[PDB]
Order: sequence, then C-alpha cells, then structure tokens
Amino acid sequence: EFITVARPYAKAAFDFAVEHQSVERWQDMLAFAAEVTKNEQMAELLSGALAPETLAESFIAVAGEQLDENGQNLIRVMAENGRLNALPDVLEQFIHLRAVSEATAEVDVISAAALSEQQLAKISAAMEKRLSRKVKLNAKIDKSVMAGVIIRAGDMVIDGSVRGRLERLADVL
Amino acid sequence: QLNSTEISELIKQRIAQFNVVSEAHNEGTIVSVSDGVIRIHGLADAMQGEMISLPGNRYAIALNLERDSVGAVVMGPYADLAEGMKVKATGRILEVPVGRGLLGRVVNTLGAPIDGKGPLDHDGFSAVEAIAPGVIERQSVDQPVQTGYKAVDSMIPIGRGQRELIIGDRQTGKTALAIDAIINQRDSGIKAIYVAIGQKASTISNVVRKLEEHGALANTIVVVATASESAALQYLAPYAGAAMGEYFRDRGEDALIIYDDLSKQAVAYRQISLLLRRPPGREAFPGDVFYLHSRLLERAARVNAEYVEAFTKGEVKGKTGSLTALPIIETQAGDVSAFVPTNVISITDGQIFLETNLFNAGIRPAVNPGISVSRVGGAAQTKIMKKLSGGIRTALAQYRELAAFSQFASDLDDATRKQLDHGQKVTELLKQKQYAPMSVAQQSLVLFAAERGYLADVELSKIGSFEAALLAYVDRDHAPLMQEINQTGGYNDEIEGKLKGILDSFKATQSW
Amino acid sequence: QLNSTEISELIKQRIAQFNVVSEAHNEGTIVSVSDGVIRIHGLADAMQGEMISLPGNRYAIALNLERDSVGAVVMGPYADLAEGM
Amino acid sequence: TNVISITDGQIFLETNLFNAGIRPAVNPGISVSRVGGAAQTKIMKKLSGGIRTALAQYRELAAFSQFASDLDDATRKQLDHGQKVT
Amino acid sequence: AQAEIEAERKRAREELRKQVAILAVAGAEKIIERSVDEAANSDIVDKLVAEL
Amino acid sequence: AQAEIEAERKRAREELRKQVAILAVAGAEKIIERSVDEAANSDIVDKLVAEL
Amino acid sequence: MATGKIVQVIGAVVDVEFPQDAVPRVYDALEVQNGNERLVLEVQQQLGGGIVRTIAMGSSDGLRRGLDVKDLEHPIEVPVGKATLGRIMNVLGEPVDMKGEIGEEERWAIHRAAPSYEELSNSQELLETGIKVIDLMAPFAKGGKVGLFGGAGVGKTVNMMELIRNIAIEHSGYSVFAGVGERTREGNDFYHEMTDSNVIDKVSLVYGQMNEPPGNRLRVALTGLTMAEKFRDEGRDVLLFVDNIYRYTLAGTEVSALLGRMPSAVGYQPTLAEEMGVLQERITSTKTGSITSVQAVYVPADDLTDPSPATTFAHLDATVVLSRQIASLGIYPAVDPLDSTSRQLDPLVVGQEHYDTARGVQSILQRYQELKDIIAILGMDELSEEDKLVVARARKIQRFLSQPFFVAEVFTGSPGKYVSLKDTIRGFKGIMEGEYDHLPEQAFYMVGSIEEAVEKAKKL
Amino acid sequence: MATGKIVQVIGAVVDVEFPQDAVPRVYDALEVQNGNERLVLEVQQQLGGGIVRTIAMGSSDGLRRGLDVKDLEHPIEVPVGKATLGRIMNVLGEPVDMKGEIGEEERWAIHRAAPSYEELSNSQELLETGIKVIDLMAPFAKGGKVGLFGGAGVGKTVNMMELIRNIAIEHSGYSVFAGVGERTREGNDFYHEMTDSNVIDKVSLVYGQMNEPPGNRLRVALTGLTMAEKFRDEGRDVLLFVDNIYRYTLAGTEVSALLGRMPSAVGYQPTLAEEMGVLQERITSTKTGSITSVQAVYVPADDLTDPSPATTFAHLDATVVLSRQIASLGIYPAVDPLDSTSRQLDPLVVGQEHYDTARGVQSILQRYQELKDIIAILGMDELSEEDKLVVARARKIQRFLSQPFFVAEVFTGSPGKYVSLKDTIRGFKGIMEGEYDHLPEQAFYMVGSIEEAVEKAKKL
Ligand SMILES: Nc1ncnc2c1ncn2[C@@H]1O[C@H](COP(=O)(O)OP(=O)(O)OP(=O)(O)O)[C@@H](O)[C@H]1O
Ligand SMILES: Nc1ncnc2c1ncn2[C@@H]1O[C@H](COP(=O)(O)OP(=O)(O)O)[C@@H](O)[C@H]1O
Ligand SMILES: Nc1ncnc2c1ncn2[C@@H]1O[C@H](COP(=O)(O)OP(=O)(O)O)[C@@H](O)[C@H]1O
Ligand SMILES: [Mg+2]
Ligand SMILES: [Mg+2]
Ligand SMILES: [Mg+2]
Repeated sequence: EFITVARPYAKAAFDFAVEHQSVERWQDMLAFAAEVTKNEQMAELLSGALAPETLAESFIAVAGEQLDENGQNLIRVMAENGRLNALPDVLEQFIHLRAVSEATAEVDVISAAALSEQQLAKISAAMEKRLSRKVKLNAKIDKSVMAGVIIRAGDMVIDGSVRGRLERLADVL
Repeated sequence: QLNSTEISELIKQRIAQFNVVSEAHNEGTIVSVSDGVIRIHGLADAMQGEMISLPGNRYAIALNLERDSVGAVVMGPYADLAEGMKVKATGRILEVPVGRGLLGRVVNTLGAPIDGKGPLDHDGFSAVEAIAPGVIERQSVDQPVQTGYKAVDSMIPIGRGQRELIIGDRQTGKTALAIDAIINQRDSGIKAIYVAIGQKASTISNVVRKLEEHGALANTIVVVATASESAALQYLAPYAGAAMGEYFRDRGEDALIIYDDLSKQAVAYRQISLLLRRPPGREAFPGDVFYLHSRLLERAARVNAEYVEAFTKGEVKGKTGSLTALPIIETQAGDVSAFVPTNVISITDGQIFLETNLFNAGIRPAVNPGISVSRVGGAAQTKIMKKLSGGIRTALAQYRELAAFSQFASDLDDATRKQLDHGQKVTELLKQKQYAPMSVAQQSLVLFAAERGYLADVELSKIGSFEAALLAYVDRDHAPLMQEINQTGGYNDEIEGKLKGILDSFKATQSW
Repeated sequence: QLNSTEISELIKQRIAQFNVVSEAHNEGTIVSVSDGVIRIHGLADAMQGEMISLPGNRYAIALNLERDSVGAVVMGPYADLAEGM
Repeated sequence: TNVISITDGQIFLETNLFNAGIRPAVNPGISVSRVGGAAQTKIMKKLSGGIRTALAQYRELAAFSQFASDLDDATRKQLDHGQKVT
Repeated sequence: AQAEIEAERKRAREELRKQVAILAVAGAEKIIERSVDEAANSDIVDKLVAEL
Repeated sequence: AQAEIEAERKRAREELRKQVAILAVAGAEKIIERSVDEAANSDIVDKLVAEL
Repeated sequence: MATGKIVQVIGAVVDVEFPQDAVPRVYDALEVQNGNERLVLEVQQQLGGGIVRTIAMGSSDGLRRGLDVKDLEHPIEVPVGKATLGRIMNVLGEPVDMKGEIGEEERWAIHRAAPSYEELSNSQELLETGIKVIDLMAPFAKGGKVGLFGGAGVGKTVNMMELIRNIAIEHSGYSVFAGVGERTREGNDFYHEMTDSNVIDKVSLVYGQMNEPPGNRLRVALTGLTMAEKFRDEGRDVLLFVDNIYRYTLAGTEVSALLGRMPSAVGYQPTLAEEMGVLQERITSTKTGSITSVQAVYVPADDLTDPSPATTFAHLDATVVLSRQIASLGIYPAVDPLDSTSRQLDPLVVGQEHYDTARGVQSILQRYQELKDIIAILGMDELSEEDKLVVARARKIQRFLSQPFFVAEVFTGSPGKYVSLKDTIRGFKGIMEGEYDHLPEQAFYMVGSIEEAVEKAKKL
Repeated sequence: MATGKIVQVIGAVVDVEFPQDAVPRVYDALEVQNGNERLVLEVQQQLGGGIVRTIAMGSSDGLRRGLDVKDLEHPIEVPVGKATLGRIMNVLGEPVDMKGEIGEEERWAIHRAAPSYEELSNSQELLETGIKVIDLMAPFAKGGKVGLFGGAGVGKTVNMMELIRNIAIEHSGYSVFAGVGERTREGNDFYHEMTDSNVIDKVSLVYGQMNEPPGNRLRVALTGLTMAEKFRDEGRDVLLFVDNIYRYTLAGTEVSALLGRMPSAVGYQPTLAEEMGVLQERITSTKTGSITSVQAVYVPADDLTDPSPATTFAHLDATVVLSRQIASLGIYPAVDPLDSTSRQLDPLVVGQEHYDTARGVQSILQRYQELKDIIAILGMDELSEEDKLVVARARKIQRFLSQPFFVAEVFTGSPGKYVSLKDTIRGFKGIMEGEYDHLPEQAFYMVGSIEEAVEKAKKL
C-alpha cells in the first residue's frame, strides 16, 4: 500500500499548486497521470526493472495533457524514486488536502428512506455547527437501518438508526 | 423457579434503564487479520492502550498508533473477524471487576466467572493499569507473613509488602511452595490471590481442588489465563490480579498475590511484540520487558495509614494496607544469566532459589540457603525467630565451607567433625512434607532444639521421628506455652527456661 | 515502505525545475542528525574520506556516499547541529 | 541427529578403534539395525545370535578390567573370547 | 436437588412465555419512543409459542 | 453440597434470563418492522438532529 | 464458480486474490486444480486489499501464477464416528488404504475450542503398565497425559509400542493413532500387526508421515484429535497415541518465515507456545468422557532446554525422559530416573510404601551421581567404605530398571516380561535394604521380577 | 503557542512533526497535555523532514495522534543550589515529597560539557570515612571515585547510608544522592533513616524510580550530577552517591532498543562506553572545588566480566568488594580484606606507617588462609608456637574489621561507632605487634575502637 509514501509528493504538489493558484488544473493533471498507471501494458512496464529516466521518458511520452514543466518534473522525481505506482494515492491525498484547505467537507447520510429536504437543510446547518466547514451532503438509502438515519462524516459518525438502538439495547440484555 | 416473575421483572428493569438517546463515536475499518493482530485504518482519535470494540462483545487493545494505521491485539478468539468490518473507539480503558465478593471465585482476566457458579457480586470496577504509591506514601515493612516452612521463615523471612522471587528449574516445587504460602494464610486475615499465566486448565482445576480440600479456597481469588487463550489475555492477566489485590491494599487490609510464571507473561509479550514488528532485543525479547515487569511488581507495597485515610475518605483510620507479591520464574538448566531471570532478579527484594540437585537428594523444599537472600530480612521476623535463626545461618555457613571435605571425611579431625556433623543434622532438620505447615511456635521450638545442642546425639536417620514426637508431646502436654508464643512471638529468659524444661523432659520421658 | 530522505520542500524544489544544475557541487544542507552522525543532501563533489566544514568551525568526515546523500560523522559536539544548516 | 532420526539404523565407525588397526571400526553399542534379524539369512541369524551385545559388554567390561579385575576367571574367558572375536 | 430444580425449570419455562410478549412490546415502545397499539398480533403470538 | 446446589440455582436462573432476553429483542424487532411509519421516522430524524 | 486468482507462490504458501467483498474467512479451505489434480489450500491470514495468504495441503509444484481457485465456504472437515474405525485416513480425511468410501454420517471441522474449565474432570485412578521403571518412578492415571521425551534413536517409539501392547489390548474402548511426521515404514508395520492380530477394528489410524509436504504434517494432528474428540463426546473413553508431536511445531517453523513473521528465540516461530497450547489444550478428559494419551516428544540435538521441549514439559502430567547415555550402556528402556516424574507420585495416591520406595531409589541414584567425578579422577579405591556400598547398590538398581520387551524380541531374542507393580516395589525395597547384596551385577541385567534375578545368578 | 503535532506513538517512543523553520534541536524538551496532566518529551533524533523522534518522560498511555506539541527552546533543566537540600525531586526537578514548590533561585540544563584536561587539579587529600576496613584497606582521595562491588544483599546500600551519615555528621560536607532506578521501598527507608539521623538537612535527594519509563531512569544521573556541579561551583567539596551504575546501563540498553539501534556484544547499546564516559567524566576535582563519588555496582551472576561492570572499572580509583560468604559469617561491613584495592595505596601518599600496617594485615590473613586447611586435616595441636600465634592474631584482626553502624542500629539495635584513622592504624598495628594477645577473640568483635576492645574484654 502507498498511503505513507504518497504523503510527501501530495503535500509538495499541493503547496506548489497553491503558490501558483492552479490547484484546479493540477487536480485533473494528476487524475490523468493516475489513470495512465492503470493501463494493462504500462503496469507491466512499470514493474520491469528499467533504469529510472528511461522509464520516466516512456511515461512522459504517453502524456500530452501534462503541463510541460511541472507535471513532467513531478513524474521524473517519482521515477527517480521508483514510486510511480503511488499516483492513485497521491491523487487522493491531494484531494483531501484541497478539502482541508478550502474548509469544505463532505458528509454521508444513510437512511431507511429519502428525507424531506428541509430535514436535509437542518442536517447540513447543524453539521456546520458540528464542523466549521461548508458541508456537502450525499444521501444513500439502506433498509437495514429500518428506521432513522446514520450521519457519517469522515470517521466520526452519529448513529440515530433504530437498528443501532435495537442492538445497543440487546447487549444490556 | 416461579422466580420467573422476578426474572421478567429484572429484564424489565434493564429495559427501563436503557437511555435510548445516541452518542457520537469515532469509527474505523479492519484491513488485516493475522495471528491475533488486526490492522485498523482510521480511528484518528484512538489512544494508546484504549479498548477498541469489535463486532460481537469483543475488544482489542490498541498498541501501535502508527502514522496511518492502528495495530490492535484481539482479546479473545480472533478467527471470526474479517477484513472490512467496522470498528468503534470507546473512550474506555480496560477496567475489571473487583471487591470482596471475588474471594472464592475463579475468573478469567476480564473477570468473567469461569467456575460457572453464577455471576459476581463485585464492589465496582478498577483500572487495570495504575501507578504504584509514591515514595512518600510507603511505610517500611515490619510484619511477618508466615509460610509454614521451617526452611523459609527462619532463613529467608518474608514481610508484608515485600516482593520475593521464587526461581528455579522446572519441577522443583515452585508452585508447591507458593500454594503452601497461600494455604497457611487461611486464618491469618491476609487475603490471597493466585493468578495463573499460561498453565493447562486441568492443572488449575487440580490446584483449586487442593485449595478446596484444605480451607484456603474460601479465602482466595484465582485468576486464570489458560495456555489456549490468546496472548493479549495472558499478558494482561497479572495486571488484573494486581488490580484485584489493590482493592484490599487501598482499604487497610493485607493481601498476597502470586504471579505464576512471569516467565510466560514475558513470552506472550514477546509474541505480541514480534507480530507488531517491534525491533527485537536479546533473545528476541522486546526492549521494554524490563519496564513490563518493573511497573507490575512495583505495585506491591505497604502504604501508611495516612494514605489509607486519604483514599478511603476518612472511613478507615490508623491502619496500613499492604500487598505482597511472590512472582515465580523458571530457569533453563539453572542458568540465571538469561534476559528475564536477570531482570526480575534485579527488580525484587529477595530470591528463593530452588535447586534440582537438592530436590533429588531428598531435601524438600529444595531452597538453597547459600544463595537465597532477603533484603527485608531480620526486620520482618517475630523476635523469637529473629533470635533463634541467627545460629542456623552460621551453622549452615560453616557447613558449606567445610563440605568439600565430606568425601575425605574419615581423614578429618574431630574438632571439625563436630561441625561437619552438626551441619548435616540441621540440614536434615529443615526437610518438610508438603501441605503440612507449622505454626511459629512449632518452628521456634524445633529450631531451639537444634540450636542448643539437643540433637548432638540423636542419629541422623531418626531426626524426623524425633521432630514428630516432640511436636506431638508438646501439643498435648504443654499447650499453653505454644498458645503464648503463637499469639505474641515474644522471647524472654522465662521462655528460654520453659523451653529448656520441655526439651529436658522430652529427651528423658519420651521416645522416637 | 520507507521514504528515503525525499521530503516536501526538496520535492517542491525539484518541481520548480528538475535538473538543479544551478546548485554548486561544493555545498549542501544537513537533513538529519542522530547519535553523532548526520546525513547531508547535496555535496555532489564530496569525495570519500573528505573533511566537511560545519558551522561553528567544526568538521565532519564523509564516510558514506550514497545515491542521494552523504553520511558523515561529526568531529566534536554534535548536539547543537540542526536540520537545515 | 536429524538423519539418525530418518533412517532405519546406523553403522557408527569410531576413530579410536580405527587408529588401533581395528578395521572396519564398527563401534557396537551405538550401531543398530532397526529392522533387526528379519533381514538375515537363516544361517547367519542362527550363528550370530545377540553377538553385538556380547561385544558391547566386552568393550565396556574392558573399561574397568584394565588396571584391576574381579571374578578373574569367568571374566577372563569372557575377555579371551571377546578379544579373539574382535 | 438436581431433579427437583429440573421440574422447577420447566414450570418457569411455562410462566415466561407470557412475560416475553410484554417485554417485546415494552422494548419496541422504548426503542421508537412511542406507544403502539399494533394490529397484526398474529406475528407476536407466532413467535411467542413457536420458539418456546 | 448445599453451596453446589445454590450455584446450580443461580446458573439456571441466569441462562433462563438469556433465553427470554433473546426472544424479547427478536419480538421488539418484528414489532418495529411493521410499526415503522414515515411520520414517526421523521420524528426520529427530528430527535437525532436536535440531539446532534 | 472460481472467483480467485493466484498472485504468488513461495514454497508451500500461496497468495490468492479475491474481489473485495467475497474474501474468505480465516481457516476456510480453498481449492485449486493443479493440472490434472485438485489441491486444497487452507487460508492463514487476510492481508489487505482482497488478498489472502494460504498454505497448500499438497505438492506446491506445478502452480502457475494466474490460476483460478474455488472458495469452499467451510473449514476442513473430516469423517467422524464408528465409520472411521479400522481405516487409514489422510489429513483431509480421505481414505488412503485401498478400500472404499468412508460411510460416515457426520463430519466435523478440525478447528475447535477447548472444553471449558467448568467441564474438566480429575481422576486419580492409576493405570498399570508392565514396565518396572515407568510405574515405579512415573506412574500415570487413566485420563492423564503421558509424554516420552527423547533424543534420536533412544527408544521412544518402541516404548510407545509396548504401552500400546500392554494397555490397549487390555482395554475395552476404542483407540486412535495419529502418525505425525514419522516414518512410513513404521506405520505400515503397525497397520499389519494390528490387522494380523484382529484388533484393527478397534483402532482408527491417521497418517501424515515424513514424505508429505509441510501442510500435511502441520494439520494432521488436529484431525487425529478431532476423531478422538468425537469418541470422547460420545461418552466413551479413548486411548490417543501421537507418534511425534515435535513434528507439528517443526512444520510450523518451516512455514513461519514465509507467512512473514519475524523469527524468535532459536529460529522458531514467534507463536510457538500458542500454536502448541491450542492443540494441547483440547486433548483432555472431561465430565462427559475421558482421553488417555501417550505423546512422543523428540528433543533436537539432545538439548532438553531447547524451546520446543521446554514449552512441552508444562503440558504433560507424567513425563518420561529417555537419555542416550543410558541407552549406550544397553540398558533399555533408557529411562532416566532422575528426570522422570509424575503428577501422581504422592503418598495420598500411590500409598506410603510405593512413594517411599521411589524416593529412596532417587536418593541412591543421586548420591551415585555426586560421586562419579571423584571416581573418575581418583578411582574407586578412595571412597569411604560406606560409599563403596552406595555405588555397589546403585549399579544394581540401574540394571534392575532394565526390562526385556515383547516387541523387542526382534532385536534380542530374549522373550519379553510383564512385571506387576506389587512385584516390583518389593524387588526395589529388597535391593535398597541390602538383602540381595550378595549377587553379581549382571544377575540383574534384563530380567523380570527379583526372583528371575536370584535365579540368573546361579547360572552366572 | 504550540506548533507541532504528534504523528506516532509506539510504546514510549513518540514522533512529532514541525514546520521546517521550527524544528527543535537535539535534546530540546517538548511539552504536551496528556489530558488533564502535562507530559514532557525529550528529542533524541532529527530525522526526515521536520519529523522528530522523542522519548516520553512519563507514562505514555492516553496519547492520541494529532495532539498539539509546544516546544521549549531549552533542554531539560532543573533547580540548583541550597534550595534543593532536604527536598526529594524527580528527573524533571519537580517535588515528590509534597512539601510544596522548591523555591529555586536558578535553573541549569542537565546536558553540559565535561571539564577540560586543563582545569583539573591533582590533590591527594584522603577522605576519612570512619569505617575501619575501608579507611585502612581502600583509601581514596578527594575528586576520586569508589566502586562498591558485590552480589545482591551484601550491603552496598547500607554502606552508602553509613558513609552519608559519617560525612554529614562529622565533616558537614554537602552530599547529593542520585537514585538511578531506585526501589521505592528502599528509597522510603532511606528517607526516614536520614530524617531520623537528623542529617537530612544536608543532603539533596533525586529519585528515578523503577516503575518509571526508561527515559526517566536514564537521565536522573545527569540531574543529580548537575546539582553536584552547582555545589562544586560554589567552591564546596561535595560527595555524589549513585545507587546503581548497572541500572543506568540497563536503562541505556532499553532506550537504545526502543530507538531501534542495532545492538552490540550482549545486546548492550552501541554507545555504552560513551554513555559511561559522558556520565563519569564530569565527576572530577576542578581547581575551584571538588566532586567525590561513591557508586554501587551490582555484578550479575558473579562474573565481573560482562560489559557494564567491565567497562566501569576503567573509571574507578578504588574498588571495595563485598562478599556474601563473609556476610553470612556475620562480619558486617562485609568488605573482603584481600580483594579490595586502591590506587592511592602506596607509601608516597598514605605514609609508610599506614602502608606497612595495611600490608601487614594482608600478610597475616593470607597466611591464615594457608593454615585453615592444615587445621582442618591435622587439628590445631600440630602447628608450631608462632603458627598458633599467627592464627590467633589473624582471627583477632578478622574480627576487629567488623563495626557497628549508626544506620544498622535499627537492624541490630546496638548503637553505631565512628572510628578515626589514627585509631584504626594504632589498633591494627598493636594487634599485629601482640600488645593485645591477652584479650579473647570475642572482645574484638563489633566494638569499634581498640580501647573499647580492651574494655569489653573485662566483662566477657
Ligand atoms: N516439600 C515437599 N516434599 C515432597 N514433595 C514435594 C514437596 N514439594 C513439592 N513436592 C513435589 O514435587 C513435585 C513438583 O511440584 P510442583 O509442580 O509444585 O513443582 P513446580 O516447580 O511447580 O513444577 P512446574 O514448574 O512444572 O509447575 C510435585 O509432585 C510435588 O508433590
Ligand atoms: N527393550 C529393548 N530391548 C532392546 N532394544 C531396544 C529396546 N528398546 C529400544 N531398543 C532399541 O532402540 C533402538 C531405537 O529404536 P526406536 O525406539 O524406533 O528409536 P526412536 O525412539 O527414534 O523411534 C531400536 O533399534 C531398538 O533396538
Ligand atoms: N552492617 C549491617 N548491619 C546490619 N544489617 C546489615 C548490615 N549490612 C547489611 N545488612 C543487611 O543486609 C540486608 C540488605 O541490605 P542492603 O544494604 O539493602 O544490601 P544491598 O544494598 O547490598 O542489597 C538487610 O537485611 C540489612 O539488614
Ligand atoms: Mg507449577
Ligand atoms: Mg524415533
Ligand atoms: Mg543492594
């Protein structure tokens, strides 16, 4: 897994994209650089024991959608460290850093049924009291939580489900 | 059994008490399962040592707060868990039932009853991991805890609040010695705690059966981590025992705790460390294993009356609590230069070295007097014993210096032959049968007998029948003096005269 | 999985331009200090066994020349060296 | 020992005997055949009997019967035959 | 005494079948935080006898 | 012997309460399964958002 | 069905990759078609990312990367019950003799919990064995565990075959023999001896011998226990013989590194004591029914302090310790009386006379050990006149501990003997008390009761 | 404000990330709130990119990730000067005696360079201890170091308690006691002994108790040493007591293993001889003043050769070895007259009178050792007249080296004695010259001074 080795490149790319106010461009540049890594053949070549910069060049050749200085230099440094397979996670950490910097958060809403909207208004506004960020809901439906709703933001959750009551009671008994 | 009415009403009380409103909690997901360790990804607010709560009533102790993972050890059968399961971080530390009700129960290390004789009547809960009383809180140990072994209570005293290490090779009486220490405390007001790490369950059942055949079981708590239970439970069990003993200590009572095989707690902890990939030290033990035993044993203490009054909020006054520990260690091939023996030999206040040669030759208990020590020493004895045992020390020291000549003895000079036979007679005197503890009166009498030369003429092979006859004779004919000694332990020229009279009368009037 | 002394600030410098030929081959920066040993980044022309001159008029001996950094030992009190000198 | 644990016996050739001209230096007492006599021709089985314990005994008897000896005629014929055999 | 308690045990088994419905409705009402005069009691009695 | 009888009473007057408790929560779950209503569900939402 | 792919193969361990949602549970059994074959994998760990890491219950050779594996959704399960009886079975519970299917009614998963501390039972009822030393020094009880600790080639298999002969023919219930990682020759000899005695239909046999790859030697003991655990739960009483328990931990060590676990004390796996305890803790008697077991325990390089014997000692009730320095004297059985011991050697249990005789024998033999250095240096003449008597009696006690075995007629011709306990404590009490103190040493070597010795003296 | 965040917590080891302008130096102290309680961390390494690896000076439980770390721009630094005397402090210089805040005038950092070779001054002023065997056999001078060597139970700690009492009551010299890995029972015994003896107001106590994390047990020696350096800079002669060097080296081994350095000969940290040097080299007699030291050193298993005692020998000037055999014969204080040694024991410094008295005692004992094994085989009467006189004087000297201590007064009851060096030499010379051949041997035991021997002989 690559979470711990993507962190430095993610932080550096984000710092750079902030200093040049080009965050939004870097994000898609990195998305593309990630999906090239997933190609059937390239993934084979990424595993082959070729020298760093020859691999770097064969990789750059497949990208015209990279800004010809900074994206290339990122790729070439990652090649120097043989970490090109980490792009799928450099992307995620870049996205998370963007979220943290813009003070904007996503929160999941898992429910027995679709809510009534003003319910969603109260949910978001109070989560903006719980969290300082601008909160973006994305609701989902599951009949396992036969009644009420689960609020899942990040890794803090609020269990208002009847199922949670039912079992939280069951283990007293 | 029409108590079903009560049953249903009890369930109704549990229903009524369920405070059905919610609480926010922090969540993670399992991403690995192997050999009892799970890797949890998330839990930004996990704390070290926290009890993480898995599906089913199971928990795990979070031990590694790595940069992007949490390594946690499952406290129970782990084979059922699976990748992708969800996990919650309680705020809680590991707490265990504790209190007076436990006495006579057998519990696993979570304090669930395992004897099967129903639930517990505990007095609340206590943290498993606590810090011992500071320097200012102690009080110097000056009370005896009687083992009932001539060989130990004379030459290697143990005081209330001391920490005495029983160490020796396999099958030399380490458990027998500790269980006789427990049995002897049936009447003595000391509450005992026996905590078995990594033993086979049928052995635990056997020792409990012996404690029930004697009177001792009603006095004592047994804490069990059988060898089939996971490493986390084995490794934690000594703390659950100490937390049960501190309930008594912190309330002015006396307790005695017997960690059976710290040398298996160390092994369980080694396994846990190597599975968490922590850098291994010597013999692959992780480095902190000294801290591991150090914090555990330092909790055995005697606390002055003021700390009790402060803790019990004025309810108990003028009494000093005390917790005594007797950890047991096992050494391969007598080798005392290993990692764990050398750590616990450094921590404790004394050592009882049990020797397999002495155990084979017939000397039982096999305590080796020449390398056993006790740094509380004379301070902890009754002054009759304190008076009388000094001469046994010197008799055996001269015997150990002369012993080399025993294989050329016929060539020796009678001026030394006297000593070289007195040594053998006092050594043949310290042999003792199992489950047969002696009151202090009997040990004092039997040591006085050998100290004042009465045995100088009894033949070696008869010493034991001499001793038995003497103890019977005094028990019928002179009981009030035994009552006095046992009740006070004092010593006087008066007492010495009475003893000389008893020996004179016995040696003429009775036979063996 | 171990990082190899490649870190946020240095990678941002390599982002700015990849072939940092601008840097002198004679100078570098301390990137780690521990137990009396330090790792130096840069110093492309260090030679094994050389004397490296620290701030405060002290010396270090370059013993490990590796793919990205120079490991050296300090010839005196090391405790006041800091990352970034 | 790993291999002593896998085979059906061992022929232990001892260097002390080999230096004394006893060649082959088969040390009886350590060497054994875990299939035993089941493998031998009937004549060889008959004639050999438990001979190897006889030479094991003779060889340990010589351990005490060099500087002194006792029962010194039956041990004497025991030693005589053991020596002519070896 | 072991045979005597086994008789007592089955008599309790008889008595508890009634109380467990009352516990199920009390639980449901506390769980939902509201009373309910539920209609399809057939599902309640079906569980009530079938497992016990 | 008397202590062993009183133990067997406590033991069989714990396992019986386990049996009732399991059937109680299964019954309350079935009651909730039919009693579920969008207005009451919306009040559950209102209580969890007020508690939040 | 499929829904797996292989992604690595290291020695005996194979990594398999499943869709994130379908990953199997630990100890589930997978299956692979190794060419014109079928191979069963037991999963040991769940790595992240839908991977799972497994051990191959068969020859690992021939596996390509990218094969398709099928996920059986249950652990390994073996035939159990009366049907198993008198038949030979694989680790997977396949029949391995040439006869037909096992007609079993029921199959149990080989991974199970130990019985509760509540359930255990304790019994003092002694078991008589024909063997002088074993039931003098280390008597054992019906329902206990016995262990024969020994080096290579000292007699821990022959001794177990005599224990089988003496106990098992004279016992009514069923029996199980689990062969773990030892010779196939011996297993075949045993099978034909059983079948030509007609006792085979009492005995069930499991065999994961030396030839098999590590997965078989790893999991076979659990099968043998599962069969004994069935017979126990039926309320019978059972004799369980394990051919060599050490091979189970050794097969664990072979695989340990490949599962990615840091090594430990002397190379062993980190989980040694747990891996041994979780097996050892389920082989016990209980209030519903009882198991008597004899386990042979090999000690490597004759080092009794190696981790594997040292952790085995705590599990067993009666430990018999064979030694090469006694067997090289021709004194079979080579039991060392100064290391053998039993939980049952108490006055309360064996009665005063037996206990006192055993302790007297130990005292004499220890006093003889304490002299061997002075005897070695200065010779026997410098001893005191009473020490010469101690030595002369110890050197008789050592021989009288020897006994000829019925199974060892193959090696020595001499016919075996059965010695009753009453008849041996008398003989040792005699020798110690010096009433046979006019008889040459070799009068005692390889005899039955003391009266065969007094006879053998007459003929030299 | 607090500028760094915790990113790892692995046992006692904690890692903290800072912005790259603010990275703490090495040995800088950091502070973090462990809930309702403050915790400080000491920086051991700088690694990576603003990441720092640290040891917690307190119990590590309860730490979350992401807590805010405020860095102090100081190393650890402690109160010093008179204000400390009669206080007990931990490694951080906080009170643990409940007498409230220390009332510090000044704080000094615990890490500082040793004196230059230029600043030292060789002065041979012998210490006077009042202990007969030590003052005669193993004299040591100001600025020097003494190692008390012995197994467990021999009397290192009580010898140190007596040495403190004598120096503080008779000579009024300030003393620092640094309990590196102190046993709390023994630390409370010490505190009450010093307060009863009424010396406490001239001693400052520092305890790093065993139950504390390795960082505490390692650094306490430097706190005690910094307090001694402040009293030295005031131009006093102070005496510094260290309760084990062995536990200092064990704490260093634990901290090294926790930091994950590759271990060395017997697991000891790479840096063992440096850590020992860094501690030992600050204890020296600069021209301005003096630190003398006495240090207890447990020898594990009586080997005298594993690295912790073997490495410490290079720094000691005198070595006093205590034996459990002598102690068992009851001659406390249990120095063994023949094995103990000192570099200061040569005529030029002690004077010929002293040197000759010491060598005389050694000769007399060394001949008595020869004679004991003639006396065993042949009995006393075959000796010559001067051999019996040598034996009688050797026993009287061996008895006379015993002495009652004002701190052992609780164990024996008997009141302690202080013996001046004049009286020690005059006594041993008078015994060897035979001036006291008319007193019985028991008259010499535990009396104290030689006139008290002459007095005691009357009543016996
Ligand atoms: N004082 C005694 N007299 C006679 N026999 C004794 C005595 N003490 C112990 N024994 C015997 O020694 C045997 C071993 O006892 P025990 O199990 O207590 O030793 P151990 O050190 O606990 O062994 P293990 O380490 O395997 O637990 C027991 O069978 C016991 O009967
Ligand atoms: N009672 C006996 N009489 C004669 N020989 C014996 C006796 N017991 C064991 N042996 C010898 O022990 C040798 C070792 O065989 P075995 O017991 O199979 O070793 P292992 O214990 O390694 O299986 C055999 O060759 C056999 O000759
Ligand atoms: N001079 C002495 N007088 C009385 N008791 C002593 C003396 N020296 C040592 N002891 C005894 O030795 C035991 C341990 O003393 P301690 O100083 O703690 O030894 P150590 O520090 O060497 O372990 C105690 O019982 C103490 O009474
Ligand atoms: Mg035991
Ligand atoms: Mg074998
Ligand atoms: Mg000491």
